[PDB]
Amino acid sequence: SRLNRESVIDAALELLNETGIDGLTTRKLAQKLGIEQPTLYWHVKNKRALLDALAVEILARHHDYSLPAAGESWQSFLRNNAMSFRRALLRYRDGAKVHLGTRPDEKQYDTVETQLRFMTENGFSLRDGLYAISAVSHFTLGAVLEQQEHNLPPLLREALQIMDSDDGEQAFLHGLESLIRGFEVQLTALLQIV
Amino acid sequence: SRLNRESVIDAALELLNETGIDGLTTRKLAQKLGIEQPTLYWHVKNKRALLDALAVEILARHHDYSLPAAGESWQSFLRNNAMSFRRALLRYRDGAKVHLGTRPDEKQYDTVETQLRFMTENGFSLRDGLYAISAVSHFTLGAVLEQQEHNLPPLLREALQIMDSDDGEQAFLHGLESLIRGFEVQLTALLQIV
Repeated sequence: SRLNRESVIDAALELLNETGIDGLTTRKLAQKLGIEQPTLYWHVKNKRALLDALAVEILARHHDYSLPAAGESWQSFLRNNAMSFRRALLRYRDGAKVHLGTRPDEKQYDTVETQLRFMTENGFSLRDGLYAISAVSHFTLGAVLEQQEHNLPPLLREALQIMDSDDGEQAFLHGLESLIRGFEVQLTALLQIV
Repeated sequence: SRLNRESVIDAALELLNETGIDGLTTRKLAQKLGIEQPTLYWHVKNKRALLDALAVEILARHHDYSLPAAGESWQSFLRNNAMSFRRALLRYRDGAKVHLGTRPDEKQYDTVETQLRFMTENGFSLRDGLYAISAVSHFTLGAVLEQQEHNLPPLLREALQIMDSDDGEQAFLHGLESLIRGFEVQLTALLQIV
């Protein structure tokens, strides 16, 4: 009903959009829900617990492309996986920061495992496959963060105007392709001086 | 002497390491300096002003490879530039977060301009050159952030052990190379279906 995981999180995500990750207090959460702080405490011990639940919920609820489809190329996977992660992180104010601050839940563990098994199955060593998975996450996280926080040099007047027109998807997608291709030339490289 | 840009910043960076970007208050800064809050206020109007000064100072003081060397390849530049940015951001607790939250200073503007002029001079369109500069920054920022904030699946026991041994430099450098190579195949691509 009013106080159970379901509503507590719905209300939390909603509150998150209203005041950001910093303005988010168990105090104001209690008020939004319309209950006394100790009633809330019983269900949510503190902000850390709250954020932890929001992070996994943000992903589960919106990172629909967390795991690959049988018969899909690793390139398509990493690409689609990165887009879904970005969109998921962008759905909520400070989403990226909420993610960044949470220690990976076991839901994420079986997820990474699968993805990693996938990469290895594509001729990727555990090391390089993990590196790839990480480079993609790192780059996606950095892009979303930059995007969520946000006299003139001539060239920049032009460059800037390309950032000021689109919402940063193009630049991300382009960078994404360059990232993926870097892995391609690496995989196909084997024991060569590539 | 005690209250001037010099010391105020030295003390701020030092305080930053002690309590992070969140624990950093003008109140505790005043106390560290040994003065009354209004005395401080005269020199630093607020936390935002403080952070702004710390961001540029963090970069100027430690991002020694901000601009290219005459006769250097764009690959070498982006690589060295990314490493210097990462090291700079890692010098101080929450360095990446301090950077993320600051609107680019004009020092950064002439810097980006130059770098952008460099890329164009290497056959890079303003668009793609900016994309490259951004992908590198985005990825570097994401890596440092992940690094600054931080039952077991079989494969992950191995993968994890490669993260748990090194400090994340290898994974970054590897990802960096894959990023740069993606740009190479793009530049050399021209009007081709690459």
